[PDB]
Amino acid sequence: MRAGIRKALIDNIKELKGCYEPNVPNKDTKKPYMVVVQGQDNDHGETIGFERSIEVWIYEGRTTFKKLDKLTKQVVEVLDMNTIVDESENE
Amino acid sequence: INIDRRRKDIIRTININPTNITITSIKKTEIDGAFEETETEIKCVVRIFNEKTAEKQISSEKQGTFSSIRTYGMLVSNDVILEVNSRDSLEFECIYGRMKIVNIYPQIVKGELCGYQCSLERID
Amino acid sequence: INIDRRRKDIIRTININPTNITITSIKKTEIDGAFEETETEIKCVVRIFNEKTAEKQISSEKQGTFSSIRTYGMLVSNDVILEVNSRDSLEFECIYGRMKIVNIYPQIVKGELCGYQCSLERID
Amino acid sequence: INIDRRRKDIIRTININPTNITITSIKKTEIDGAFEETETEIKCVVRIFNEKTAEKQISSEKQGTFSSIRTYGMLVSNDVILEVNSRDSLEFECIYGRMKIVNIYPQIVKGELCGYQCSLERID
Amino acid sequence: INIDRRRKDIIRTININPTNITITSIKKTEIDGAFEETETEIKCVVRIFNEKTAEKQISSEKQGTFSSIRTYGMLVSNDVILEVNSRDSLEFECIYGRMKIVNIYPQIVKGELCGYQCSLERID
Amino acid sequence: INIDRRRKDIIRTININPTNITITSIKKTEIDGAFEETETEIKCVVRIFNEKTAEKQISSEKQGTFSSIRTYGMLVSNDVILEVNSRDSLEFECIYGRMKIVNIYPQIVKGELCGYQCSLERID
Amino acid sequence: INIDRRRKDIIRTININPTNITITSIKKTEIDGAFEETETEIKCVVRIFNEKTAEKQISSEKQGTFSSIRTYGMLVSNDVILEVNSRDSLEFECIYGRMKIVNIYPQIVKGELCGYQCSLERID
Repeated sequence: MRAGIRKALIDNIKELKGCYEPNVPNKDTKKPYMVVVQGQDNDHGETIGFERSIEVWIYEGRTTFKKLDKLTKQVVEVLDMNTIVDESENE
Repeated sequence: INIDRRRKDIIRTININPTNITITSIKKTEIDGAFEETETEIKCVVRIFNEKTAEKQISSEKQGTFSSIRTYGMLVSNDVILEVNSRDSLEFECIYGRMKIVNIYPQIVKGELCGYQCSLERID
Repeated sequence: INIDRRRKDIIRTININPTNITITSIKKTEIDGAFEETETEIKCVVRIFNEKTAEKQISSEKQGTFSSIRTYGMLVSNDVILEVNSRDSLEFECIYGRMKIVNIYPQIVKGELCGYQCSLERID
Repeated sequence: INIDRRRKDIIRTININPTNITITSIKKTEIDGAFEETETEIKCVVRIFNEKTAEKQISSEKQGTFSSIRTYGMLVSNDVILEVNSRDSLEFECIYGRMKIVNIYPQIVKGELCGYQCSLERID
Repeated sequence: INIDRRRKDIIRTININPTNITITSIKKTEIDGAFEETETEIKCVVRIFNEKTAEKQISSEKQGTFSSIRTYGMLVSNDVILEVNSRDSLEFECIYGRMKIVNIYPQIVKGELCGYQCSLERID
Repeated sequence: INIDRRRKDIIRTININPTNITITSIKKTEIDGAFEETETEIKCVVRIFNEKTAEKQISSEKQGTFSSIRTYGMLVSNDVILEVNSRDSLEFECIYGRMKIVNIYPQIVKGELCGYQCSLERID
Repeated sequence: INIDRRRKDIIRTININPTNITITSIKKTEIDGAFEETETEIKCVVRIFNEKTAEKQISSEKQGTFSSIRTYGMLVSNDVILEVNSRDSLEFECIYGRMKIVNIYPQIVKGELCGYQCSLERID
């Protein structure tokens, strides 16, 4: 499921330089880059079943925060309620 | 101490074991409450030496993993003015890991500057 | 030791490698349970030297980012009285960051002040 | 070591660079599960010297801000008995901040006390 | 080295600056899952010396305020067997605070004990 | 210093007390935001020596228990290029616990590399 | 250095002040995701010495109270192979509390083992 989010973010966002796993990138990675941390799975009743939490941590080169606001809006638009297909797991 | 002796000593000891580098300076300037960066490069012949025995700190969290050691010093002549600051940084791509000038001790004699003693991190 | 010997030594040491300085003193005085600051300025010829091989600390937070280091000492003659407290400060503009007189060791001989040994933070 | 040599050495060392002092001794006595303080003063000619290189700690909080350094030592003769304790304190007013006796090492020779070797904080 | 040399050396060192003490020994013994304390006393002529430069720590917690320093050492002959343990404690008192034997190093030569070299904590 | 002297010294020092060893290198390469491990082995004649007096530190958690120590160091000739990095590791099977190359100090003379000084952990 | 010289030196050093010892070895072996302990006992003539100056750290919890200290080293000949590990332990009963072999430094010359330098923790 990491692969689906990473592929979607890379495909749809062009300012993005790369999307990595939690502790992958080194200090010479080119910014802005995103990190896809996977959270808990909790049982949330019969209607929702197990709900998973995800975080897409954006990172930016400390020029100014306005670029980070723009990139946050881009990520939210890309992922919010848009169905994503994970080719690796085929689900 | 006459200044010319200090200049001759620094130039000699740099020339005993010199290394060419390309220090790239990224100076942050305040603009509307945020930083605007201007990247510049400079070249200097410089000697690199051990100044401390220390262990390699490793930092690893969701932002990324990087390990740095704070052992290597640096000694550069007066040919170029250097300033490292909370907002300014100086680094150069030495093989065996990026180098980063943490601090600059300016070797001054009678108010005239004739070289910098300097400290580095080898950000692996 | 005689007072005159110490005076000659300190004046000579300052004069080997002197630097003109403009220490700016900001003294806080209690007024109705709060501080009223009176800014005053003084000038002294001073020698600056390395006393410690310390490491640069960086303190970044939402209030701001500043990096200081405790390397540089300082030596000044008896010409001007200096005092540094929790409520008093003495700083000056060195071209490579502002220095700040953390502590003052007064060189006294037989109860007669003859000069101050001093320690600095070079606040980048 | 004969004791008289130690006495002569301590008195002579104090007399190279003596300073008159007024130790204000405040002793807490347990009364009904609480303290009752009896303040007493004593005067001693004393030599003050650097014994450590240390950095000024600064404790700032809603109770107040005070800075201390644990650098200066102290050497006082046998003329007066001193005792610093968890309940007992010995301060005195030096011009360069209040001076507080942290610890007392008594110089004993063959079971006879010949003088106190001491340590101070310079509270300011 | 031969044992008699340590014998003579330790006895001479103690007799140069001896001090009589009464080391009170409180030994805890397990009884039904809890301690039963046996208190005994012993007297030894012993020499007390500085072995470290340290700063007086202060607890001052809700239990109470005791301040201790880990400076003074101790050198006692072989006349009495000593054992300090997590359950056993050896303490005495000079006028300048109670003194607690934190640790004992037994000076052994060829498997024969010939005196204890020791460490103290002056609990003010 | 001429490079020939340094090379002769390093080869001699290695040959006083050499140890054939098989350093195994696992290099992580970034692939689609994750790592791919390329494992390859190398052999070098090497001298191992003590460089620090440090105490063994144990790390026990629900993940597992291992104890490491930073005492030992390494000296190796120029015959093979070594790089240790945040993403790269070099280890070998010493009989007294597995051993890992924390850091590599390359011995460079006149910009030419003629051996590595190096530091290890003995991962018991 | 020649191997025979090191062997003679270690044997002599042990024989200056030897102490008979019964090391008890508890080796944990993984079985079905847990440990099995195989207690095995060995004897070695050994010299014990002070390698560090340290203070007896004490650890009291609801599990129990024990106080340990790391001062004592140890030197043993080549007669028996020793291995301390995260899963293996070596301890012996000295009269002044138990002593646990924290770490083993094997003295090797040209790949030939000729004794261990060792560090102990005297557990009271």
